[PDB]
Amino acid sequence: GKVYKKVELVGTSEEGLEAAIQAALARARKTLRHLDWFEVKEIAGTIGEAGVKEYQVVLEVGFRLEET
Amino acid sequence: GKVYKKVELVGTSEEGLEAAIQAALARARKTLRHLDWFEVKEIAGTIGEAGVKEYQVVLEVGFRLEET
Amino acid sequence: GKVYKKVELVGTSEEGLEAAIQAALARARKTLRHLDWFEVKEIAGTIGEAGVKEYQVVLEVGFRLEE
Amino acid sequence: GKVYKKVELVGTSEEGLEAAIQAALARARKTLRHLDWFEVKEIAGTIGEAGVKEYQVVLEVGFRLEET
Amino acid sequence: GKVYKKVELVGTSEEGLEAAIQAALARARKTLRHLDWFEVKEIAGTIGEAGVKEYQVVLEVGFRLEE
Amino acid sequence: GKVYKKVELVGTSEEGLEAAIQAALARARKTLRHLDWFEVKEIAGTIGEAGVKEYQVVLEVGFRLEE
Amino acid sequence: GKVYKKVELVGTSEEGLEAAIQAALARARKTLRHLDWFEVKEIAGTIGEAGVKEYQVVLEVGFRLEET
Amino acid sequence: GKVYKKVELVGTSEEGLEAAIQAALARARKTLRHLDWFEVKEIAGTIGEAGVKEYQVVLEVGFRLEE
Amino acid sequence: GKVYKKVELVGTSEEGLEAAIQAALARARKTLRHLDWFEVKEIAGTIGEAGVKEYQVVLEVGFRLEE
Amino acid sequence: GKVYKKVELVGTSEEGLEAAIQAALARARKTLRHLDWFEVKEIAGTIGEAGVKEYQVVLEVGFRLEET
Amino acid sequence: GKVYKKVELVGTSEEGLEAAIQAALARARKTLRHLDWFEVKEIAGTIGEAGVKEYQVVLEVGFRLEE
Amino acid sequence: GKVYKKVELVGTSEEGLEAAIQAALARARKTLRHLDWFEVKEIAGTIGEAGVKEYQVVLEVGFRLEET
Ligand SMILES: CC(C)(COP(=O)(O)OP(=O)(O)OC[C@H]1O[C@@H](n2cnc3c(N)ncnc32)[C@H](O)[C@@H]1OP(=O)(O)O)[C@@H](O)C(=O)NCCC(=O)NCCS
Ligand SMILES: CC(C)(COP(=O)(O)OP(=O)(O)OC[C@H]1O[C@@H](n2cnc3c(N)ncnc32)[C@H](O)[C@@H]1OP(=O)(O)O)[C@@H](O)C(=O)NCCC(=O)NCCS
Ligand SMILES: CC(C)(COP(=O)(O)OP(=O)(O)OC[C@H]1O[C@@H](n2cnc3c(N)ncnc32)[C@H](O)[C@@H]1OP(=O)(O)O)[C@@H](O)C(=O)NCCC(=O)NCCS
Ligand SMILES: CC(C)(COP(=O)(O)OP(=O)(O)OC[C@H]1O[C@@H](n2cnc3c(N)ncnc32)[C@H](O)[C@@H]1OP(=O)(O)O)[C@@H](O)C(=O)NCCC(=O)NCCS
Ligand SMILES: CC(C)(COP(=O)(O)OP(=O)(O)OC[C@H]1O[C@@H](n2cnc3c(N)ncnc32)[C@H](O)[C@@H]1OP(=O)(O)O)[C@@H](O)C(=O)NCCC(=O)NCCS
Ligand SMILES: CC(C)(COP(=O)(O)OP(=O)(O)OC[C@H]1O[C@@H](n2cnc3c(N)ncnc32)[C@H](O)[C@@H]1OP(=O)(O)O)[C@@H](O)C(=O)NCCC(=O)NCCS
Ligand SMILES: CC(C)(COP(=O)(O)OP(=O)(O)OC[C@H]1O[C@@H](n2cnc3c(N)ncnc32)[C@H](O)[C@@H]1OP(=O)(O)O)[C@@H](O)C(=O)NCCC(=O)NCCS
Ligand SMILES: CC(C)(COP(=O)(O)OP(=O)(O)OC[C@H]1O[C@@H](n2cnc3c(N)ncnc32)[C@H](O)[C@@H]1OP(=O)(O)O)[C@@H](O)C(=O)NCCC(=O)NCCS
Ligand SMILES: CC(C)(COP(=O)(O)OP(=O)(O)OC[C@H]1O[C@@H](n2cnc3c(N)ncnc32)[C@H](O)[C@@H]1OP(=O)(O)O)[C@@H](O)C(=O)NCCC(=O)NCCS
Ligand SMILES: CC(C)(COP(=O)(O)OP(=O)(O)OC[C@H]1O[C@@H](n2cnc3c(N)ncnc32)[C@H](O)[C@@H]1OP(=O)(O)O)[C@@H](O)C(=O)NCCC(=O)NCCS
Ligand SMILES: CC(C)(COP(=O)(O)OP(=O)(O)OC[C@H]1O[C@@H](n2cnc3c(N)ncnc32)[C@H](O)[C@@H]1OP(=O)(O)O)[C@@H](O)C(=O)NCCC(=O)NCCS
Ligand SMILES: CC(C)(COP(=O)(O)OP(=O)(O)OC[C@H]1O[C@@H](n2cnc3c(N)ncnc32)[C@H](O)[C@@H]1OP(=O)(O)O)[C@@H](O)C(=O)NCCC(=O)NCCS
Ligand SMILES: Cc1cc2nc3c(=O)[nH]c(=O)nc-3n(C[C@H](O)[C@H](O)[C@H](O)COP(=O)(O)O)c2cc1C
Ligand SMILES: Cc1cc2nc3c(=O)[nH]c(=O)nc-3n(C[C@H](O)[C@H](O)[C@H](O)COP(=O)(O)O)c2cc1C
Ligand SMILES: [Cl-]
Ligand SMILES: [Cl-]
Repeated sequence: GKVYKKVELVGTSEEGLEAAIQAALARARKTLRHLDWFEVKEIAGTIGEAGVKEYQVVLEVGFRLEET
Repeated sequence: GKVYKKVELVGTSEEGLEAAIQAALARARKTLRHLDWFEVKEIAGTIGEAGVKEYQVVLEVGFRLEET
Repeated sequence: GKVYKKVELVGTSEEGLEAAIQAALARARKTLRHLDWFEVKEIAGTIGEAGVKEYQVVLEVGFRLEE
Repeated sequence: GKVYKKVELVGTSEEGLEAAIQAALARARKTLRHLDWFEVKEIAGTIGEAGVKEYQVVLEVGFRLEET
Repeated sequence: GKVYKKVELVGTSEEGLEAAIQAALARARKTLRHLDWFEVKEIAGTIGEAGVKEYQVVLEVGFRLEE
Repeated sequence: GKVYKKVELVGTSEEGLEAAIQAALARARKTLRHLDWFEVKEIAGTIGEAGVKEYQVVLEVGFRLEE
Repeated sequence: GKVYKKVELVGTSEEGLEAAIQAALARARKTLRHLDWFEVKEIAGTIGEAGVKEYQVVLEVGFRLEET
Repeated sequence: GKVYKKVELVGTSEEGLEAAIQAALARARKTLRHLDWFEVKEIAGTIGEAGVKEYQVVLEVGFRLEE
Repeated sequence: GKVYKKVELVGTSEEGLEAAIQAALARARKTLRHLDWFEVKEIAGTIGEAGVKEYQVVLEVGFRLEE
Repeated sequence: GKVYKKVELVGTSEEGLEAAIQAALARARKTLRHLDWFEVKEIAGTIGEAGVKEYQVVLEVGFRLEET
Repeated sequence: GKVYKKVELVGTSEEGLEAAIQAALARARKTLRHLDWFEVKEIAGTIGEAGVKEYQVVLEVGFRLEE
Repeated sequence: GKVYKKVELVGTSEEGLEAAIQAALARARKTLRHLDWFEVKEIAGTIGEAGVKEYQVVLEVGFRLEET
């Protein structure tokens, strides 16, 4: 009778992969409660002159639905 | 003309798989209208002393979007 | 040696998953011989006012071909 | 960095595949802002007396999340 | 209690993707009854001098089994 | 810090799917400690005169490794 | 224009993989006309005292449908 | 003992899917010889104010290697 | 009732694919009992001056767990 | 016939992804010999108040079997 | 440090699977240097009156890029 | 419209995952123009006495084709 929902977010960062994920979670945190877990679905990114411009990490974020 | 949306839910139950799915659908039903179909994506669970503690079924629920 | 064929069937039931599979196999059994094994490919279903209306299980049924 | 969300929509149309996609995006457009890209996940459809009755295209639509 | 079968067909057409699907369905329609839905599994094709010679769409066609 | 191992087991049962999963876990539990979670990878089975003879559920069982 | 059907067969042989495929095709050609191509989907087998007992190759066989 | 190569190209077009595929093949055709077949791997696109801005079709193009 | 385990092995051989599989099964046979079936998951290999140096077949081997 | 075995491990770490992998491999190396290569299968993690609590990386580790 | 490229080839042969792979590698080795490994992605073929006419093996060939 | 090509590279590095990606892009950048995006397909590596010897990241690099 616990139900969870998963939403698909993409985090981005110039710094690295961890930072990309943290960006997604940090935005999730602002409006969604009872965030429990995340799964990484894809890693992609953009390229510029210095190599990687932006890391982009597609993740599913699971959280418990409040009842009623 | 019709457009549907799919949301990803995870039902849980100590009783069985069917019970887990029904849990997800019961919760969806409280706030969503025109639920039409579901697809099971993963079946997993936690383990305790008596075996399966919790069945967890990841499912996509599809429903028809109302008009604007 | 022997050759098998696999057919793709979808069983449905209001009772449960097992009942869905059994319904597919009970229909296969009516016309096909030497049914050996099955594989579940998808589980889906329809929704009504009581929750699950119909469980739908898509399976591949393997059977030995007669020469 | 920026964060994006992906939602899973299913467009339908009697005309063709392109019209199915457009139907989804047209409905997205009514309530969502900063729609950026889409990915097609499945193509399916229903069958009637004249062949295809309805094309159905399951797509993920990605859009930029606004701040705060 | 209803059971469906799925058959795997490949439609081809020089015109386009829709026309390839319709071709598969038209041929199905000739001999099969209670065709309900289809799923597209692959899109491929052959190449000639003017580009696409033939669109080829692999689809699964599902239909209700009589009894 | 903590490291887990996953092992791939196949439970079987004539009764149903739940009973199959439990059979795997029950056998795991006899020799392995700190069983935490499982994932179902495939569902298959054998066919006899009465329909399903045996349900077979392939699962991955994860458990915490001791030091 | 032309429409093909794919059927899923499993060829078996104690000799090897090629022989398993050939067994499937040989049986196909006994009742099916206009066999064009095949795809290998899985390779499996049984084990005995001398190693492999039986190679089993699951293949899709494609053939051109005739007109009524 | 013929050998083929596959290259992965992405065609784009504002008009439709077919047009996107044709655009990739038209470019292929300029520099590559013995183009035989293609496979569509993904369909995606960009969104603008009028809906689809750009259809993008990722496809593998196969062609026979000369000696 | 019965429970099986699957272990993931990689056979190698310079001779061919069959020989690669057999090498994995011959080694399994040394220490494991009640080997029943195998599934090939990947086929890969290394390249040398004469072409294929080593065929590598990744397979899951299934066997019945004793009481 | 060299023969290799693959075992499926999950590494975890609060630091990052690299640290999670290294944890799995450090534990592997304590009891297993001739560790050759690894493949990452999934990246997931748990969420806490500061974002990522735990990175979890599922990997397959391949090693050469001795002989017996 | 090192960077590799993978190209996708399709070998064909009337003889067997092994000969199909060897053909792709033999052609690779004429123009490409530092060929290291290969992965088989698909196995297919064409059918004629004696059964298999042509085995076709899709493989990725990996090789180390020079300076 | 425009046409892009994707090429499949494998970047390696002893330092980490990011470094591996950057190595691939740095080598692409030497000879290819209009590099736009990348997709990570696999993460693997080799194992030595100190854990990870080499991180290996298989990625697809997309770039816009010039006009001929
Ligand atoms: C938070 C959440 C789980 C709560 O779900 P919930 O219990 O159903 O609450 P909701 O607000 O979604 O209620 C459903 C809404 O859709 C409407 N709705 C229900 N059926 C509908 C239908 N078929 N067609 C159109 N709208 C429908 C309901 O009327 C309700 O809207 P209302 O409040 O204006 O009346 C859900 O809204 C959610 O997951 N939001 C997205 C989270 C997210 O991704 N945020 C970004 C994080 S960075
Ligand atoms: C637009 C959107 C991105 C904004 O995300 P957001 O910043 O999280 O804003 P939301 O409206 O979803 O806010 C989260 C809501 O869920 C509630 N909520 C948060 N955690 C919850 C939980 N665990 N359980 C239940 N409810 C929860 C919040 O209270 C809030 O609802 P409230 O305003 O009634 O209090 C998001 O709402 C969304 O993606 N909507 C769906 C878009 C869509 O697919 N529309 C159809 C297009 S055709
Ligand atoms: C019901 C639903 C389909 C209706 O979709 P909708 O027509 O877009 O209605 P929404 O409420 O989602 O409208 C979009 C919202 O996102 C906001 N928004 C639009 N674009 C945005 C963007 N780029 N960034 C942030 N917010 C945005 C809109 O302002 C609007 O919120 P507002 O009313 O506060 O102004 C959708 O809200 C939904 O699927 N909800 C989740 C259902 C769910 O999972 N419930 C739990 C069931 S167990
Ligand atoms: C129409 C259909 C669903 C009906 O299925 P059904 O009830 O089993 O009817 P079938 O004709 O297939 O009956 C089984 C046949 O196989 C035979 N058979 C049964 N087991 C067998 C075995 N193990 N080995 C060989 N033959 C066997 C039966 O004897 C029977 O043949 P018979 O009437 O000559 O005695 C099924 O025949 C079908 O899906 N056909 C293909 C449809 C298709 O794809 N057409 C092209 C559309 S474009
Ligand atoms: C050969 C084949 C392509 C021809 O297809 P076809 O043009 O549709 O011809 P069919 O004989 O299958 O005709 C369809 C049959 O199903 C029946 N049928 C149609 N719809 C049905 C439905 N909804 N429910 C039950 N039966 C149905 C038709 O009445 C017809 O049977 P009938 O002649 O007794 O009236 C197809 O039968 C086939 O692929 N057979 C299997 C080939 C195979 O795998 N053989 C083994 C090789 S090793
Ligand atoms: C043969 C096999 C199926 C028997 O499994 P089993 O019934 O659990 O018997 P095991 O010997 O593995 O017993 C479990 C061991 O793990 C230990 N163990 C249990 N839980 C543990 C934990 N969480 N952390 C660390 N160790 C644990 C037990 O103490 C026992 O070890 P011990 O005998 O040193 O005390 C199993 O050992 C196996 O599949 N082996 C690998 C086969 C293989 O791949 N060989 C190569 C073929 S080429
Ligand atoms: C039972 C079965 C394995 C027997 O296969 P088989 O040995 O090839 O025998 P078939 O009856 O299929 O013979 C092939 C038929 O297709 C026809 N056929 C062969 N090549 C054809 C072609 N290229 N185009 C159209 N028809 C063709 C043959 O003429 C023959 O039909 P006919 O007897 O009317 O002349 C096969 O028919 C089958 O799998 N049927 C479907 C089983 C099923 O799903 N039943 C439903 C279970 S609930
Ligand atoms: C056409 C094609 C199949 C011919 O392949 P080929 O027979 O090997 O011919 P190539 O020109 O590629 O020869 C290999 C080149 O790589 C070089 N090379 C070989 N090994 C190398 C290595 N390990 N590291 C770096 N370069 C190497 C060779 O020196 C040669 O270059 P060079 O002529 O400057 O000395 C191949 O070049 C190709 O598929 N090109 C891309 C097609 C394409 O996608 N075009 C866009 C269509 S829209
Ligand atoms: C740069 C690139 C996009 C340009 O593609 P293009 O427009 O086709 O230009 P190409 O040089 O490849 O032209 C095709 C070549 O293949 C030859 N060719 C065409 N068809 C052929 C066939 N069927 N068999 C053998 N060769 C063929 C052409 O003759 C031409 O070679 P030539 O100039 O010696 O006459 C393409 O060459 C490419 O993607 N190269 C690889 C990029 C790469 O991965 N580099 C490493 C980065 S780390
Ligand atoms: C190291 C390893 C490759 C050696 O495999 P091996 O050559 O088969 O050696 P094993 O010890 O496993 O021998 C097989 C065992 O299973 C038993 N056995 C064989 N068949 C069996 C069966 N069908 N049912 C139950 N037990 C069986 C054998 O009796 C033997 O145990 P015993 O020594 O008590 O008699 C293997 O044990 C292994 O991969 N271990 C796990 C490594 C691992 O993941 N460690 C954690 C790293 S972090
Ligand atoms: C329990 C377990 C996690 C403990 O792993 P561990 O810490 O590595 O302990 P192990 O017993 O496997 O130790 C590794 C063994 O492999 C041997 N070994 C190490 N590298 C080897 C190699 N490359 N080749 C052959 N043998 C090797 C070691 O010498 C040791 O055997 P030994 O005690 O006879 O000297 C592991 O053994 C396991 O997962 N067992 C299988 C559990 C299982 O599936 N049981 C059935 C449940 S129903
Ligand atoms: C050998 C190889 C690795 C060397 O890669 P490289 O270091 O980039 O060398 P390239 O020839 O590809 O150099 C890039 C070329 O593309 C051109 N180019 C770069 N960006 C481009 C763009 N955006 N649009 C069009 N052309 C472009 C460059 O100008 C250069 O061509 P040029 O020498 O005529 O000026 C690469 O060419 C390759 O893998 N070739 C294919 C190998 C193959 O499959 N052969 C068949 C084996 S059976
Ligand atoms: C992409 C998609 C997938 C569907 N999958 C199923 C299915 O799994 N099983 C089923 O019975 N119906 C399925 N349907 C049909 C729907 O459940 C439903 O009957 C149909 O969309 C009509 O919806 P509406 O009456 O609300 O307009 C699917 C429909 C779509 C659009
Ligand atoms: C991503 C990738 C995948 C590889 N897969 C295999 C494998 O399938 N089997 C194998 O024996 N070697 C495999 N290798 C190892 C390489 O082929 C080779 O042994 C190693 O990269 C040394 O090459 P180098 O000397 O050119 O640097 C793989 C290497 C990489 C980079
Ligand atoms: Cl959502
Ligand atoms: Cl290339």
